[PDB]
Amino acid sequence: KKLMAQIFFGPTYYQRLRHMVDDKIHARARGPMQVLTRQPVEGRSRDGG
Amino acid sequence: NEVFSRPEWMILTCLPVPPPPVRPSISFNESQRGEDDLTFKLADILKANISLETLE
DNA sequence: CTCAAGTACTTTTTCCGGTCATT
RNA sequence: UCGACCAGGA
DNA sequence: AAGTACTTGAG
Ligand SMILES: Nc1ncnc2c1ncn2[C@@H]1O[C@H](COP(=O)(O)CP(=O)(O)OP(=O)(O)O)[C@@H](O)[C@H]1O
Repeated sequence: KKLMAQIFFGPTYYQRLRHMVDDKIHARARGPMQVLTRQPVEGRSRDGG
Repeated sequence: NEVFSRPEWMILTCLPVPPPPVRPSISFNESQRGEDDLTFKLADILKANISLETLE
């Protein structure tokens, strides 16, 4: 069915940026611990909390 | 306080040495020893002490 | 022996890859 | 497996 | 930057 409204439609230069989800997504439920503090480590890189 | 903090205890005579869990040794293989900063300073106090005692 | 000015000290939002030296 | 700089995200 | 917390110094 025709949309009641008419849409502003056309080409537009769009950019792909370097922030892709699967490079951010992280979950840690117990893992590596810091030596000194005995607390979780830092960053997804180190699989921290 | 007569029991917990006498004025005389503000001056140090006997130094308490914290154990390794406080000042951990950073081992970066077998041969690569690596000690903490607090371990170096205590060794330096102990170095400085040994000199003062020998002079006396 | 009062009070103006110089002296020093201690803070400064929250979470979230690379490269260097050296441990 | 240690922490400093730099560059970034909302 | 703006308090504090003192010395330092003039009248
Ligand atoms: N330096 C910072 N510190 C803390 N929070 C920040 C921040 N920068 C951004 N944010 C968070 O992000 C929120 C708004 O920033 P943005 O989302 O990047 C703007 P926007 O909402 O996308 O569009 P707008 O510019 O039309 O408002 C803030 O309310 C805050 O919660």
